[PDB]
Parts: sequence; C-alpha cells; structure tokens
Amino acid sequence: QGVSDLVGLPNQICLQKTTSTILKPRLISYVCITDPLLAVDNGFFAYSHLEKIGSCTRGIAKQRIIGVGEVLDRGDKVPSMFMTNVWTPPNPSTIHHCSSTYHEDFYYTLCAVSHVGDPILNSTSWTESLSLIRLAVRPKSDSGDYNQKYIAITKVERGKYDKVMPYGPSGIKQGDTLYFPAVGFLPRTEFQYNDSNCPIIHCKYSKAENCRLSMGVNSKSHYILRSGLLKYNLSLGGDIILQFIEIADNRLTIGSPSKIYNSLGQPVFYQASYSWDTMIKLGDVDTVDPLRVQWRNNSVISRPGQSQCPRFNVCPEVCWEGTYNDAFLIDRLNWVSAGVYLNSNQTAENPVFAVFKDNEILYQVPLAEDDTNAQKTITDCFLLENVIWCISLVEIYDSVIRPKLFAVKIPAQCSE
Amino acid sequence: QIQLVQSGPELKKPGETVKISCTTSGYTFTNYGLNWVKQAPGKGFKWMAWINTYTGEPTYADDFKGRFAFSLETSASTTYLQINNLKNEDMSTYFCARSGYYDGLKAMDYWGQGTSVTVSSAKTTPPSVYPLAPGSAAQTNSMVTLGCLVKGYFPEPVTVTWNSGSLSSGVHTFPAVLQSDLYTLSSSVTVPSSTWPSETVTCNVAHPASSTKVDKKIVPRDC
Amino acid sequence: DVLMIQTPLSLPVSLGDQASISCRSSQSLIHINGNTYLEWYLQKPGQSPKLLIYKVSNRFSGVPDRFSGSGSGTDFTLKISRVEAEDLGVYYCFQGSHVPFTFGAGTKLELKRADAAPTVSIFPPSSEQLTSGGASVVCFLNNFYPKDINVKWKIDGSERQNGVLNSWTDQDSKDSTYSMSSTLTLTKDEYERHNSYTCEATHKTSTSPIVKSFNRNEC
Ligand SMILES: *[C@@H]1O[C@H](CO[C@@H]2O[C@@H](C)[C@@H](O)[C@@H](O)[C@@H]2O)[C@@H](O[C@@H]2O[C@H](CO)[C@@H](O[C@@H]3O[C@H](CO[C@H]4O[C@H](CO)[C@@H](O)[C@H](O)[C@@H]4O)[C@@H](O)[C@H](O)[C@@H]3O)[C@H](O)[C@H]2NC(C)=O)[C@H](O[C@@H]2O[C@@H](C)[C@@H](O)[C@@H](O)[C@@H]2O)[C@H]1NC(C)=O
Ligand SMILES: *[C@@H]1O[C@H](CO[C@@H]2O[C@@H](C)[C@@H](O)[C@@H](O)[C@@H]2O)[C@@H](O[C@@H]2O[C@H](CO)[C@@H](O[C@@H]3O[C@H](CO)[C@@H](O)[C@H](O)[C@@H]3O)[C@H](O)[C@H]2NC(C)=O)[C@H](O[C@@H]2O[C@@H](C)[C@@H](O)[C@@H](O)[C@@H]2O)[C@H]1NC(C)=O
Ligand SMILES: *[C@@H]1O[C@H](CO)[C@@H](O[C@@H]2O[C@H](CO)[C@@H](O[C@@H]3O[C@H](CO[C@H]4O[C@H](CO)[C@@H](O)[C@H](O)[C@@H]4O)[C@@H](O)[C@H](O)[C@@H]3O)[C@H](O)[C@H]2NC(C)=O)[C@H](O)[C@H]1NC(C)=O
Ligand SMILES: *[C@@H]1O[C@H](CO)[C@@H](O[C@@H]2O[C@H](CO)[C@@H](O[C@@H]3O[C@H](CO)[C@@H](O)[C@H](O)[C@@H]3O)[C@H](O)[C@H]2NC(C)=O)[C@H](O)[C@H]1NC(C)=O
Ligand SMILES: *[C@@H]1O[C@H](CO[C@@H]2O[C@@H](C)[C@@H](O)[C@@H](O)[C@@H]2O)[C@@H](O[C@@H]2O[C@H](CO)[C@@H](O)[C@H](O)[C@H]2NC(C)=O)[C@H](O)[C@H]1NC(C)=O
Repeated sequence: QGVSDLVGLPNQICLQKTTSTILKPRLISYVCITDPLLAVDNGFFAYSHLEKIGSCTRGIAKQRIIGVGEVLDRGDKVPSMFMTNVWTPPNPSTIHHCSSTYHEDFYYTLCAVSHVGDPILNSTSWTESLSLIRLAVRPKSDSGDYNQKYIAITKVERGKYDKVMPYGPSGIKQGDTLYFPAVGFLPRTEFQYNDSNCPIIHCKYSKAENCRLSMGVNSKSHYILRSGLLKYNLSLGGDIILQFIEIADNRLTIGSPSKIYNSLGQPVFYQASYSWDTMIKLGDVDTVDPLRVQWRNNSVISRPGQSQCPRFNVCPEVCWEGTYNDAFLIDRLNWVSAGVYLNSNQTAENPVFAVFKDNEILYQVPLAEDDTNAQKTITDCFLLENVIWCISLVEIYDSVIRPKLFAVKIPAQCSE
Repeated sequence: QIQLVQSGPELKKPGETVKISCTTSGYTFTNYGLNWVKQAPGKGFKWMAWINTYTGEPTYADDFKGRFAFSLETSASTTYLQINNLKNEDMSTYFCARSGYYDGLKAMDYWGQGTSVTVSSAKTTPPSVYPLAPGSAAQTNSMVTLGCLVKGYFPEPVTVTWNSGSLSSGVHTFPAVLQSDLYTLSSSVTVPSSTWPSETVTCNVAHPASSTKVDKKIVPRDC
Repeated sequence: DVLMIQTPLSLPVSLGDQASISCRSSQSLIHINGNTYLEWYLQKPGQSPKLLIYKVSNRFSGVPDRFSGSGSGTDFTLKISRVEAEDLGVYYCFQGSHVPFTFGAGTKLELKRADAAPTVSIFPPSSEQLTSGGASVVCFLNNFYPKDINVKWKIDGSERQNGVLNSWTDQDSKDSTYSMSSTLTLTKDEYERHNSYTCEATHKTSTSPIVKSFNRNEC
C-alpha cells in the first residue's frame, strides 16, 4: 500500500554475512547546515536544522527551521520526504537540542531556550527553560493554532535533578503519553557512585575513579549528565506538566544524545557512546518508567574518537569524545539492526551503511568516497508495500557542510 | 626462568589472620597483573581477585570482600593476599598466577606452587595408634587384610610403614581428614594367609612434629 | 555469575583412544571487544594447574598438537586426539569474559579397565581403644573399579550416618583401581549397648550390596 511503521510481519530479509554489494543506496535530498534532527513515524516525518554563516563551529546562525511533512512513494517505488509545514523562530540563536515525537495529527518538538549558548557548555549559567512547538502534518488554512502552536513549559518535575533538557533526535508515544530523550544535570557533589563498579579489570592505565570522573564534560565539571526521558501526558489537560525519568545505571555512561523508538511492537533505545564505552549502546527497553535498557553486547560497531577514547576502546578513561551514529532494529528474533557508522578510528569520516547483528556485520556499503568527513547520523526504518526501507540523514562535508538524506532498501536475498 | 614463588604452608587458629606472599621473577613485574585462586580440598577452583601491577588496584569478586585484602609491594616485585578473621571455611590451597592485560595475554600461563592454609585450634598432638585385626569371618581366598588406625593428631604429616617397609606392595594408606581439630587416617595391608599370624606384621607410625614413634604389632583375637 | 557446565565429570579412556570434554556456558562469552576468553587448564595431583588452551582454540607454548579446542558462543569442546599416560589428570574450563570469573566442576581423565568388585574387610574396635574410652569400627573397601561406590553403616540393623568418616585413594598406578576407607566412631558405652555392626557396599559389580558384618557376642 503506502508507507507505514515497521510493524507486523515484514517481507523477509537476508540474514547471512555477504560481502557482495547488495545494498543499493538512493540519494533523495539534492554557508553551513548543522544540528540536524530527523524522525519518521506513520508515513510522516519531522526534520530540523540550523543554518549558520561561515563556520560550523563558530559563526552566527542565520536561520533555525523545524518542519514536518509526508513520506511517500516518489514515483519509482522509492520513498522520499515532502515538506508540508515549516516553522522558524525569530532568534535562531535561542533554540537548542530539539527533539520530535509524533502523536496522531501533530509532531510535538521539545526544545531548550537559551541566551548563553549551548547549555551543555554553559551548564551553570543556563536557566532551565523549555518549549514545545506543535506542527500539524496535514495543515489547513485559517485554522488558528492548528498548523503551528508554541507553548512555554512552566511545570517541570526533575526529581533530584537541578536542570533537565531534551537530548536526542526523537521519542515515542505510549497511548496519549509522549516520552522525549532527555538529560538531567546533577551536582557532582550529590552524585552517588561506587568506584568498585568501574570495570577496570584488565586495563593497565585505568583507575577506578575514571568512571565517576567521566560522568561530566570534564573531571572537574560542576555537573554530571545522566540520560533519561521527559514524559508529557496529553490526557492531563491543564497546562503542560513535564516529568523526568532517570535511566538505570547498568552500563551507565555520560548523559548523551539518545533516541527511543518503536519497532515490531516494542520500544528500543539507543544512546550515543561519548566517554570510554566506545562500543555501541542500544537495546530493547525492559521498562519505560523507570527507564531500563537491556543493552546488546555488540562487539562489531563502535564510533570514532580522539587520543584517549578512540574507536573500539573498552577501558575506562577520563574523556568526553564521540559522535551520534544511531541504528534501528529491523528484526527482533535475530536482533538485526540498520545504521550508519563512521569507518575510522580517530577522525570523523567514511560513512558506511551497515546491517548487523551483535557479533557480525551481515552486509554494508559506503555512502561516499573515502576521506569525506562526516558527523551525526540518524537512521529510521519503516515499511513500503511491506518492504523494509530505511532513510538515513548523514552530516557531510563536500563544497558545503550539510545533511544528505539516503533511502536504502534492505534486500530479501543475498544473491548479488 | 619466569617463576612465581609463594610463602610456605600455614597453620592458624580460627579468628587469626594470615598473609600469603607470592613473589615473581624472570620478567618485568608491571607488564602483567596477577590472579589469586582458591582450591578447596578435593574440590574445584574459584577465582578471587585480579590485581593490576601498574596501578596496584585489585578487582575482586563479591564473595571475597571485606576480610580479604589483595595488595602488592612493587619494590619486592611481590603480591600479598591477607585474610583477617579466619574461619574453617577458609582452609584451602591458594595459588597466584600470572595474567596479562588486554595488551597481551590475559590467560594464566605461569602459576605459583600453591600455599596451604590449615585452620585448627589444636597444638601439637601425637597420634593414637590402634591395631585392626579381623574377627571370626573366614580368611578370604588365601589372603588376609590387616590395618592401622591413626587417630587424633596434629599437625600433618605422619608417615606409616609396615614391617619397616618390607611390605610396600599391597598397602593402601589413605589421606587423612580433619574433624574437631585433629587428623585421622588409616592404613590397610594385605598379605597371604600363610604369612600371618605365622610371621609378624607390625605397623610403624612416625609423627615428627611431636617427636613420636609408634610400633603396633597386629595380633589376632580370641573372638 | 556465569555457570560453567563441564560434562562429563569422569572420562574413562583406554591409552591411545580419543577423548572430548564439553564445556557449556550460562551466558554468552563473546566480550564486547570481540574476543571469547574461554581457556582450558590441566591439573595433575600435587602440581600446579597448567595452561593448555586460550581464546577457545589457541594452544599455549609447549602443548602437544593432540589437544585442540573448538566452539563458539556458549558451547565449547576440548579434544584429545590420542590419550597418553601424561595426559591423565583433571581438566578445567574457565571463562574470563564476565566478572566474577568462573571455572567448571572439572573432568577427571582416568584410565579404563575391567570392572572389579571391592574387597570388603570389617574391623571391630581394638581392646586398646576400648580401654581408652572410644570405639571405632573400620571398613576397608579395597581395589575396586569403577570409582563410584556408596557405603552404608548399620547397627543392629538400623542405618547409622552420624560419626562416619570416609576417605579414598586416587587411581592406583599399578592395577588402575580405587580403594576407600569408612570409619564409624562411637563412645565405648554406645558401642557396648549393641551387638551387630554391618558395612554395606553398593557398586555396579553386584545388584545386591556386598555385606561384611561382625557380632560383638561371638567368642
Ligand atoms: C583501528 O583500531 C583497531 C583497534 O585498536 C586497538 O584498540 C584501540 C582501542 C587502541 O588501544 C589501539 O592502540 C589498539 O591497537 C586496530 O586494530 C588493532 O591494531 C593493532 C595495531 O596495528 C593490532 O595490534 C597487533 O595485534 C596482534 C594480535 O593481538 C592479539 O590481542 C588482541 C586483543 O588485545 C586480539 O584482538 C588479536 O586477535 C590478537 O589475539 C599482535 O600480534 C601485534 O604484535 C600487534 O599488537 C591489533 O591486533 C588490531 N586488532 C584488531 C582485531 O582490530 C586497527 O588497526 C588496523 O586494523 C587492523 C585490522 C590491523 O590490520 C592493523 O594492523 C591496522 O593498523 C585500527 N585501524 C587503523 C587504521 O589504525
Ligand atoms: C554502593 O555500595 C553500597 C554498599 O554496598 C554494600 O557494601 C559494600 C562495601 C559491598 O559489601 C556491597 O556488595 C554491599 O552490597 C550500596 O548499598 C547497599 O545496597 C545493597 C543492595 O540494595 C543493600 O543490600 C540490601 O539492602 C536492604 C536494606 O535497606 C536489605 O533489606 C537487603 O536485605 C539487602 O541487605 C545494602 O544494605 C546497601 N548498603 C548500605 C550501607 O546502604 C549501594 O547500593 C545502592 O544503594 C542501595 C541502598 C540500593 O538502592 C542499591 O540498589 C544501590 O545501587 C552502592 N551504590 C551504588 C550506586 O553502587
Ligand atoms: C549482555 O551481557 C550482560 C552481562 O555483561 C547481561 O546482563 C546480565 O544478564 C544475566 C542474565 O539475566 C544476569 O544474570 C542474572 O542476574 C540475576 C540477578 O541480577 C541482579 O544481580 C546482579 C549481580 O549480583 C546485578 O548485576 C543486577 O543489576 C541485579 O541486581 C539473577 O537472579 C539470575 O539468576 C541471573 O544470574 C546478569 O546479572 C546481568 N549482568 C549485568 C551486568 O546486567 C545482558 O543480559 C546481556 N544482554 C543481552 C541482550 O544478552
Ligand atoms: C496519563 O493521565 C491519564 C489521566 O489520569 C491516566 O489515565 C488514568 O489511568 C490510570 C490507570 O489506567 C487510572 O488510575 C486508576 O484507575 C482504576 C481503574 O482502572 C481506578 O479504579 C483507580 O482508582 C485509579 O484511578 C486513572 O483513573 C486514569 N485517569 C483517567 C482520567 O483516565 C493515564 O494513566 C496516564 N498515563 C501515564 C502513562 O501516566
Ligand atoms: C556562558 O554564559 C556566560 C553568562 O554570563 C552572564 O551571567 C549568567 C549567570 C546569565 O545571567 C547570562 O544571561 C549572562 O550573559 C556568558 O557571558 C556573558 O556573555 C555576554 C555575551 O557575549 C556578555 O555580554 C557578558 O558580559 C558575559 N558575562 C559574563 C559574566 O561572562 C558567555 O558568553 C556564555 N558562554 C558561551 C560558551 O557562549
């Protein structure tokens, strides 16, 4: 039929390791575009980015855009994305760390409002203030606040946390409750950690403190970051009351951009591997409230780093380094996932779309020529006429630094 | 000449504190960490701790926290396992073994010889030696079995011969066991029915810790 | 903790036959750095354990080519291709992927031989020990095979389990047998309250127990 979520019994897919190039990427996108957001749900999509002039690092931001639209067969049985509703804040320097979750007629995007820059780097001068922007996927004229609505959040229950903030590209709905990926700032003095639990076992230059010390942006940060969720329950009416849910401490690493999604009827979670646990952290969710993930013991997918915590490092070290390169579960019984990784050890480059299980990469294909620099990747997978497809956004330097979008059909067979 | 050498066997009372040493040589001390392993008598092995020789920090199992201390002296190129507040369930053999980092080989390629820790409140007690002579039941198939019971001594070892060694074959000497602080063992000798009681069979027990020598002649019973 | 199931626990072989030990795991042993840290060790009586195989299939310096390690995930097998005398001993598998590290029960690699019922000898307390106030009845069960045996004590026909002290030898280097000793200890007084003492051996050589007895009444 049309486009829908990855639910039910999809068309079968190749489950054997194969170095034949059987993945056929199809580009669908055609001074700097950064801070991207992609999210795909129920034939609809949310997208965001920030356009800066000059750098990508420094540099004045000319325009922040947050859009929603439809994902449809573009004509050749290949899906692409068609914008239908776009919002622009007046001041593009005040909107940060947006994340989008879909419910029925809208896409709700939760953002941080900042006049001190990125709250991660100015964490103690940032006064926590959050907003929602609600965008209709199928807008209609002269409909007041239906197409676009802006709400300032006034009531936040942070538990034991000083400040909380959305942290990640996308979240999920359960019933009429929305859960966004988030992060809590906690004073380092109030942080409870037993260094006995830091896995230093066969690590020559690790010290048991390295876990605690790496729970913030540096060893003497005032705050540690713990990932989690922000719950917004729509059946409550009144004004918006946001609640924070901290993540369980199994395989605990620094708060980082993460993503929660539904696949084959169950919620999956991915957390970016900044710090020392450089192997990919993702898995099914045992419980939502409180948040617990059963992380895969994945031995083949990691992320690029720098001197102390490079790709494939498993030893605890004091570092804040890495990239958000997520993956999407496409087959639960064999735990197969699709995602884009940067095939290099210490430099952010060489995107590679791979389909992999915990211990082996079944198949893969690059998305550029070698040494092309890359950064954040976001992948989301869905069904088109019951065939499993994935769309992936990849930050790329060409010559403009911008997000490219690819559609990748996952094959039913392994013959080249 | 890579070798691990542990301190000698130990005899400690319940509640006391023992400190086993394991000294390494033939390689640079800090390029390998070190495991401690526990073997209970006649049972399997149990992993205790792994200590990083560069940092000095141990990674120990949950079962060995609190009254177990895994340290090292880098100068002496040696490591230590201390056990405070000793109890019966600690009587065992403790090995140290070389275990490298993720940079090399972390399997245990070289082991120490072991250290035996014995736990008893008893001071040096000699053995009580009793003879075992068969009753009226017939002497089976032209052979007879006689024995010595060596009861309630401390510490190990005793040595047990028969006819000052003359009867080496046909002898089963059994491993001693510890009960209520003292060792008991037993020994059987099997000889042709002609030779006993026509010629004498006597068993020779020696316990050097107490400076004890026993000879017990096995003589038949009227019963 | 991860449990390690070694099967079997006893492996009778004839010299020159081939033997194989299965070590199976409760949780997967593939570390998130891609290495599977499953090692095989051999201990001989009175000796240190010796490292045989590491990372599932890699032999250590000095190990005969007869020893081959295989497996992946949670199922691993050690293979001995022809058995030598200096092979016999106790084999331990060991996982080093998850803390705490754990071993298997151990498999005894022993020498096969024809079955052999034990020689059972019973001994009443000596006049000496009775004078001193104790009373130990002793049972010898010598030179039997296979090793698995169970001894039951009876006094005047009721089973007695309290006061029993068992000991056993390893495989005798000449006849390949096992022997065992069982001692029941009692006070002088409780021994003279009763008349018949019986020692019962259960072994695969006989469907019925091997019974040795004495009556204190008899002279
Ligand atoms: C990208 O990074 C990986 C991993 O690097 C290691 O881990 C990081 C965290 C950091 O500590 C690095 O310093 C480490 O090297 C590289 O892959 C590995 O590269 C090194 C050096 O080239 C190589 O070292 C040799 O290893 C031989 C065998 O090692 C044994 O122990 C390992 C566990 O500790 C086992 O995984 C292994 O199977 C062996 O049992 C050893 O005999 C030599 O003397 C060297 O020490 C690693 O083995 C190597 N291994 C793997 C499995 O990744 C990448 O290095 C590049 O790719 C690999 C596939 C090789 O072709 C390398 O020669 C090559 O440089 C690195 N890539 C780049 C481009 O730098
Ligand atoms: C940090 O370590 C604390 C101490 O842990 C204990 O001591 C150390 C020295 C070592 O012996 C550990 O193996 C011990 O468990 C942790 O607190 C302990 O947590 C355990 C597990 O909950 C708890 O056992 C239970 O507690 C309840 C009574 O409240 C009891 O009814 C149960 O029968 C059982 O005993 C210990 O009592 C507790 N110790 C103290 C002094 O509080 C601590 O654990 C964290 O806090 C505890 C209270 C629980 O909420 C844990 O889930 C939680 O992780 C450790 N903290 C961290 C972050 O690792
Ligand atoms: C990836 O590997 C992980 C290990 O590195 C796996 O987590 C392990 O999963 C097993 C199987 O469920 C657990 O073993 C069980 O544990 C419970 C008790 O758990 C509690 O106690 C432990 C230690 O005392 C503690 O770590 C927990 O948080 C709980 O407090 C028992 O009741 C069971 O009988 C069984 O022994 C491990 O405990 C668990 N370890 C960790 C660190 O989580 C994980 O399952 C693997 N993932 C996948 C997808 O395979
Ligand atoms: C989001 O908020 C709505 C609004 O309250 C929640 O619906 C509420 O759901 C719970 C349980 O399903 C109800 O609580 C209990 O319901 C039972 C009957 O099932 C009743 O006998 C108890 O006395 C108790 O109230 C609650 O009534 C219900 N409220 C409404 C208006 O439906 C929903 O649970 C919330 N969702 C999340 C994820 O928090
Ligand atoms: C990081 O934040 C400081 C915040 O400085 C001020 O005090 C805070 C408590 C809060 O009230 C802020 O709104 C204030 O600006 C930033 O420093 C200020 O920067 C502005 C603009 O460049 C400047 O006019 C002020 O003089 C600065 N004041 C101080 C005390 O430094 C700073 O620029 C922020 N950092 C990042 C990385 O952009």
